[PDB]
Amino acid sequence: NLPITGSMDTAYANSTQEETFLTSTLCLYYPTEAATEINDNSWKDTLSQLFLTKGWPTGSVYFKEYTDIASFSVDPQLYCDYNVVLMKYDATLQLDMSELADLILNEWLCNPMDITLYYYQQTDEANKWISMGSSCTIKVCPLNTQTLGIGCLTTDTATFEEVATAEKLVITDVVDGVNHKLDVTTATCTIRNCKKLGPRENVAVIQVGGSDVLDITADPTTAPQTERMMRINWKKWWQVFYTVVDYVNQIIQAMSKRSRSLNSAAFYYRI
Amino acid sequence: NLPITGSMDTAYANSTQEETFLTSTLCLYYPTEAATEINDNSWKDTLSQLFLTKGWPTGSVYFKEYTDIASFSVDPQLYCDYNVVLMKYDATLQLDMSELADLILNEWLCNPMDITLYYYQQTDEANKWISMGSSCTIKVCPLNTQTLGIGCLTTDTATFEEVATAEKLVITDVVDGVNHKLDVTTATCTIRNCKKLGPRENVAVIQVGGSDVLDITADPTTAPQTERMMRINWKKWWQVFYTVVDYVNQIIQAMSKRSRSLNSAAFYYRI
Amino acid sequence: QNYGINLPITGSMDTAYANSTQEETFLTSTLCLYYPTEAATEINDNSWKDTLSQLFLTKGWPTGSVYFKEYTDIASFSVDPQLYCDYNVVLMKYDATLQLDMSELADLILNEWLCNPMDITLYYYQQTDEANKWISMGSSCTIKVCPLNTQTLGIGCLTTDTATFEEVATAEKLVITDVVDGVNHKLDVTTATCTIRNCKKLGPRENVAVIQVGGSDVLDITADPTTAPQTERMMRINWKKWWQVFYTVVDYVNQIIQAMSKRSRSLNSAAFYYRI
Amino acid sequence: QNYGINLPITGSMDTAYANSTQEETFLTSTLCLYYPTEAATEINDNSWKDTLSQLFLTKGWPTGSVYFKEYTDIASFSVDPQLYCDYNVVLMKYDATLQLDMSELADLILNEWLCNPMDITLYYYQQTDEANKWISMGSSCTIKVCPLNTQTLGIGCLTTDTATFEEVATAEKLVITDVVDGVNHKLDVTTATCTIRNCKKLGPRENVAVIQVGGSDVLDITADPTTAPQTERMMRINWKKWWQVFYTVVDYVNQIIQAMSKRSRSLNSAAFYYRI
Ligand SMILES: *[C@@H]1O[C@H](CO)[C@@H](O)[C@H](O)[C@H]1NC(C)=O
Ligand SMILES: *[C@@H]1O[C@H](CO)[C@@H](O)[C@H](O)[C@H]1NC(C)=O
Ligand SMILES: *[C@@H]1O[C@H](CO)[C@@H](O)[C@H](O)[C@H]1NC(C)=O
Ligand SMILES: *[C@@H]1O[C@H](CO)[C@@H](O)[C@H](O)[C@H]1NC(C)=O
Ligand SMILES: [Ca+2]
Ligand SMILES: [Ca+2]
Ligand SMILES: [Ca+2]
Ligand SMILES: [Ca+2]
Ligand SMILES: [Ca+2]
Ligand SMILES: [Ca+2]
Ligand SMILES: [Ca+2]
Ligand SMILES: [Ca+2]
Ligand SMILES: [Ca+2]
Ligand SMILES: [Ca+2]
Ligand SMILES: [Ca+2]
Ligand SMILES: [Ca+2]
Ligand SMILES: [Ca+2]
Ligand SMILES: [Ca+2]
Ligand SMILES: [Ca+2]
Ligand SMILES: [Ca+2]
Repeated sequence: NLPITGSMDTAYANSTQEETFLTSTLCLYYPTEAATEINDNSWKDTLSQLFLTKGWPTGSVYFKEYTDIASFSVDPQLYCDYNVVLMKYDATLQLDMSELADLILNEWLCNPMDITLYYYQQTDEANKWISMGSSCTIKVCPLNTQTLGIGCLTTDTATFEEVATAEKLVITDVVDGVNHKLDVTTATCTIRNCKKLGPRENVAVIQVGGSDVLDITADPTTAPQTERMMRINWKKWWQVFYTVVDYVNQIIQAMSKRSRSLNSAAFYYRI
Repeated sequence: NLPITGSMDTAYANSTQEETFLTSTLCLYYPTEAATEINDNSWKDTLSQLFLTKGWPTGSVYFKEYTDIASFSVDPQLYCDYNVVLMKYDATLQLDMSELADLILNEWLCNPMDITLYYYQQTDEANKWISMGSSCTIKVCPLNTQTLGIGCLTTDTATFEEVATAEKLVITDVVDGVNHKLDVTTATCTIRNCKKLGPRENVAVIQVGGSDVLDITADPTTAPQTERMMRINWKKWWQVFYTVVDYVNQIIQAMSKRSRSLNSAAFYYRI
Repeated sequence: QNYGINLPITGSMDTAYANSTQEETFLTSTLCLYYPTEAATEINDNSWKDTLSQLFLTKGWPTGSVYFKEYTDIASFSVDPQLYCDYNVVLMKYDATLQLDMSELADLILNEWLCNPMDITLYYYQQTDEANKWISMGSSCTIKVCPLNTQTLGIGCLTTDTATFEEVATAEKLVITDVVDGVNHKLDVTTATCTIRNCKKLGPRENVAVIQVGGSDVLDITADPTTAPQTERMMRINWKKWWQVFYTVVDYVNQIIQAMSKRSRSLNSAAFYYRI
Repeated sequence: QNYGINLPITGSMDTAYANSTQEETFLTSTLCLYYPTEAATEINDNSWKDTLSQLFLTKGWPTGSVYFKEYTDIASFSVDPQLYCDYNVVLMKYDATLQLDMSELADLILNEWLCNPMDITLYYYQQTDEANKWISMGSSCTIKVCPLNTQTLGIGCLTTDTATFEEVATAEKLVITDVVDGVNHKLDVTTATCTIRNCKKLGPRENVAVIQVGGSDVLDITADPTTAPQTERMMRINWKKWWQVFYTVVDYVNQIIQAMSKRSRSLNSAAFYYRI
């Protein structure tokens, strides 16, 4: 990172939309019920040809399927340069979907949390505990300077306070500056101490149906809808995919290249 | 592609090896027999830890396994920024080793061929026909200027001249300027008309045991033996992997980034 | 010398060349020929060494300067090879199945080494630099290594269970183990059957020339995968009979020793310098 | 850096004296004690080596720097001794019946020897100068010699008949033969149980000291009758208990090392002269 000096009289360059469409890849994540309703084995080819009409080279649009929001929330691996997640809306899962967005619309720096030997705390409002697995049931016992527990006994987990049960993904936020003993099913869950660095610009979430319920910020005073959080009413999935294809330029305009240099181990679908 | 003007007094920068390892990744391709002899369920983990001692961050080194040279030759996909292929030497598979090395050490620009409709010819010395699949059998019938076979009958394919039998990968080089009718088992193998653009500088091949027998150029008058074609003597595979880990600095020094802009969206690892 | 080793030597680029010292070199030097037992078997003669001495005399050597050290095979000769003469010419026989052993022997005798004892039963060992290796030789040498970590715990192997260690050498007369540098390794070796030393490669030998009889260029005297230097002291010939090989060696001894340099023979005959 | 050349070194007669290097020498060097088995039996303590190491530590030697090597007796030790430490001290018990054997042992280890092979079958051998000797080692060395004349016929001997050869060694573990220089000799040696080498005495071996435990001064490391030099590395002590001997060795180790110098042939400056 170096200072960048620019002249306000500089001329705008031509549109780079065609070049980025040519040199980038698009990943679409949709629920399995979409494929079920569409009921066509060649719909991937059809959408690829339509995207080609929109400018994307054949083979650069990758279609990925997930069973549901809860299943997809277990270590979501976003591959392409541009990722669009068609997330079905369920009034009962408002938190979970929000968490999923909170997981994929932001960059997270995470380190392992070996709870069974160590005591942990959250240093600042950017710190959270992200737990992912088949079943994440997390109980918390706040502690104090004398190392005793408040309304909890370290020797009896039954007295721990319940913050998660049977979760595929959950973001736990506790009071900062306080040590907590943790009890999570390590067999079916992995908990990580994470810091949200900032927005993840290459991931857009399109909520299919419902209303604006997403809250990607733990602060109760903010519920910001960024340009990467779209929301479309629906009755047929074919119309949903047609509107995704037709307004692909608008969707990618709302997104930007990831720009982060990572330390992780994930594959990517790039050109 | 613009001219670059440089001064012969510009100060050398510091070593980029540390940041290169922290920002790049290493795919190591080994045969199945290597894992069989190692006889450990966690040799990947210890090799990754040793690589970390050598500088690479955890999860950056990828370990891919192939049954043998023939099977690996069937459309090999190279994922990491730096690819090292440990190829065992067999005195009876020199041409197959050479063809694999040619395919993965050079950059190729390929287009499909329709052998059942049109006749084909090779324009210049860089033009070849690469056929790969489960079983490639290619027979050729050179035609004269009256589109009539020479020493072959266009109607009868039994008179055709056999250039490949049951191969999994074969690079066919015929006389340039002559139209050839091709009889290829398209049901089990695909043939593509390709041009050699240049070297793939991100792929190194380490020949385990044997002699210098590789020939990555069809010209009889050249056997280059470039700096990306190493050879070692061995008795045990653990020694081979320890040598690869210890001298990974030299291996990566012998390689450079791919530098080619691709029109194809494939699966890669990139940190 | 020592007190003037770090002193410059200045030469003028017009100093007249001295005459040939080849004749005076042969009259004050000793030549050692190392050949396999099968060479003597195929020759099938008892006075052949005397005839070779007389032929070398025809080539300018005094009687008493050429010596012939027979060795059974490469593997046995690889156990503490001893270099006796001013000039050593080792006739190695090529076998496709013993490429690594040939390379290890050439590495041992074509280079200077500085070795120290390794009491592998008490301490763990590292390899500090790319010039550091572990050279082990004996009747039979099986080496098992367990890399440790910063906490001194084995990686991929239990520090207490040798069965989990990693095999890098099985029943070796000679083996040069190269491990990842900077990592502590617990070792277990058949100490009864072989000795293992921590060795450092100082540089070439310059008085040992290895002639490979038959085969292709397969020797690799450097552990670095991206280098296979073919120095002027590692020669290769094609053969159908051993008398022709010996006649070639005698007739081109001028060329063979022009490719070697005197002053490199150590007081000891060992292929390595040793410090305890 | 300039290894093959002897460059003069100039020094001013008034520069300074650097500080004592004894402490650093003891910290970065290794000491080896060679003693007879009967010493160990008389001491009759299992942990005595540990006690001696502790006592040396009191004198500034880091633990593990001092080594103790056992040898059965003078004759057995004389068979190809291998002194590998930086500093070597050999406690040699005096036997009035083994005066020449002790002299030969000391001459072998207190001097520097450059040895070439000898093939008694092929060649007849001369000794060129006063520094040329024939050193033979083995389980049993029996050397008989027939001096020839200018016509290659024996003098007081027949080359074909070894029974007439003049015996100069019988069942020796080590023997240094000195014969008349400039005379070709035919040698009969028990090659099965003995190897003979044509050796040149280059000079003193600085880093080897011999402490004679017992009788008067009898060692003669010089083949010349007119001189029997007693160098500062040839110590002599009167004894009644081996514990007393070892305590004397430990207490005066400063003086013992002061009487010795780093082996000139074993440090980098010796590179491309003979060894390292
Ligand atoms: C930009 O668009 C204009 C308008 O057609 C065209 O003339 C020009 O070549 C394009 N490229 C650049 C680099 O300005
Ligand atoms: C480069 O290395 C030098 C010396 O190793 C050091 O002073 C300097 O800070 C390093 N970084 C840069 C950017 O020059
Ligand atoms: C060197 O060779 C030349 C010509 O063969 C001869 O005249 C001369 O005496 C020789 N010796 C020396 C010391 O130059
Ligand atoms: C040498 O000895 C003197 C006097 O004891 C001391 O002051 C000095 O630090 C020592 N070291 C050097 C390098 O002179
Ligand atoms: Ca949840
Ligand atoms: Ca409670
Ligand atoms: Ca908090
Ligand atoms: Ca909020
Ligand atoms: Ca093939
Ligand atoms: Ca035909
Ligand atoms: Ca062609
Ligand atoms: Ca070629
Ligand atoms: Ca070997
Ligand atoms: Ca293991
Ligand atoms: Ca190493
Ligand atoms: Ca090499
Ligand atoms: Ca007689
Ligand atoms: Ca004797
Ligand atoms: Ca004499
Ligand atoms: Ca004397």
